[PDB]
Amino acid sequence: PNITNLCPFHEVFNATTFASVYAWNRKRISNCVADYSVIYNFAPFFAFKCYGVSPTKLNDLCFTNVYADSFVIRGNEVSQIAPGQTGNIADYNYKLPDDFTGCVIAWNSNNLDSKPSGNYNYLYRLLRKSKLKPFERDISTEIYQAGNKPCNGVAGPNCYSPLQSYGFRPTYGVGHQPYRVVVLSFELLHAPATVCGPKKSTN
Amino acid sequence: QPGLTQPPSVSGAPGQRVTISCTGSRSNIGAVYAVHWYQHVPGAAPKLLIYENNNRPSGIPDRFSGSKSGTSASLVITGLQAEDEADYLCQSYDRSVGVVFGGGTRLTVL
Amino acid sequence: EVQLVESGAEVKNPGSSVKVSCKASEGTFGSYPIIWVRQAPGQGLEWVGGIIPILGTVIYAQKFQGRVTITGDTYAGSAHMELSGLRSEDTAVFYCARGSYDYGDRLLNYTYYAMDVWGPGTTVTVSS
Ligand SMILES: *[C@@H]1O[C@H](CO)[C@@H](O[C@@H]2O[C@H](CO)[C@@H](O)[C@H](O)[C@H]2NC(C)=O)[C@H](O)[C@H]1NC(C)=O
Ligand SMILES: *[C@@H]1O[C@H](CO)[C@@H](O)[C@H](O)[C@H]1NC(C)=O
Repeated sequence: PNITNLCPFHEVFNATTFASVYAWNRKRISNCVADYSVIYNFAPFFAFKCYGVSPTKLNDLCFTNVYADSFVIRGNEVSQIAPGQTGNIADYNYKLPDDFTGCVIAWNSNNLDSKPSGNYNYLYRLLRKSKLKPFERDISTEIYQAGNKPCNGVAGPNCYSPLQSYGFRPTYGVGHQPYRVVVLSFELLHAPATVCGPKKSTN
Repeated sequence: QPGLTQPPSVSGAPGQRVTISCTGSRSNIGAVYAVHWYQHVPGAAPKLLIYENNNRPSGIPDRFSGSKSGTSASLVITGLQAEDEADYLCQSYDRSVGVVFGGGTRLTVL
Repeated sequence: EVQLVESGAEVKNPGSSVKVSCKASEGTFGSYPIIWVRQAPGQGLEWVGGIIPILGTVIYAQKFQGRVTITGDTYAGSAHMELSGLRSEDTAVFYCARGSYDYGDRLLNYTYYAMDVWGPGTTVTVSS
């Protein structure tokens, strides 16, 4: 009745600065008690889609390791964060595996990530040579080469920085404002689980 | 216009399968290039119907279709209706000069 | 949804120039690049200009090469295009359209595939 390892989630959320999506973080959580109920005490969600495990029973269902990812993406691209869904932000920056498991929180932050002149502190990948194998990151910025001539180590005609910045401003309408997205990935194997819900007991 | 010539217009019987042509060179379509089918409302903004020579954009019910063959391509409507009375258009790239557009056929129904 | 607001009609004399915009809703072109096409009276269509606004790499049709220039903003972007030396054979309608693919595999190959959402077009007329 003395719940003590409330898994740290008030920090995976509310961090006040989500990193851009070209280079997403990856926080591994284990060895605590994860009462996901607190998650439902933020703003109404543009998307709460759970794919492997039914969402209401998130208390009692147990785990070995959980993985928390977070980034910021243009609104009408939220749907691209779902297994086997092609498109830019899902084939160049964050590729789910089509045997994925876990849930996908996605809420709105229009008040928190715009400036009257316009933010540019979120850059996403726009060019590469081929798509990504699932669950992989490429923070590197090699000046992309398009034409038959080399770029000589810098940008040039038909050789441009693969990263490109968002423009976030308060005047932008719904569907092009920054939605903050977080993805919880699950997995089960032969290891000390120790990831279960809080016992409902009586003193 | 070194464009994509096709016959000017075809009258419309009600509710059938009608085909429309788009003929060009091998040097501007045949080599690797793709054709593209637009629907145009006279006086308004046109609409896409077919891209990548074969695929079918969402929001378009299966009435429309089309394909390519050798040195030409074509489009087809099943179940003709009066709302389809409009301009039709086919476009592609051009090794010769950038992008090339066809005449547009004024599909009419009587 | 995406809407492409654009200015009203233009009336002027031979040899002059006209500048018209392609006002886009909610302002973020967001790497969706813009194609500028003419509607000749009683005739088909002719592509004129093409601009990928974030990268800023711009191409023009050989017929009007050096006769027309295009610019764009892409953040509350309202990409502008102006045609110079208007004459009798230039009175037409102006359309601007997107490409809807916005990533490198086919956006530097841009002018191949498609143009998704178009605009009402604006009439430009020579005086004669
Ligand atoms: C546009 O795409 C085409 C093909 O989709 C590119 O043309 C060929 O690309 C292959 C790729 O390996 C090359 O081996 C060929 O030499 C290219 N040319 C031809 C005639 O086949 C073309 O490079 C692309 N354009 C840009 C600007 O990247
Ligand atoms: C985030 O944490 C700070 C510090 O406690 C708090 O002031 C703020 O209210 C939290 N965010 C929300 C949405 O409650």
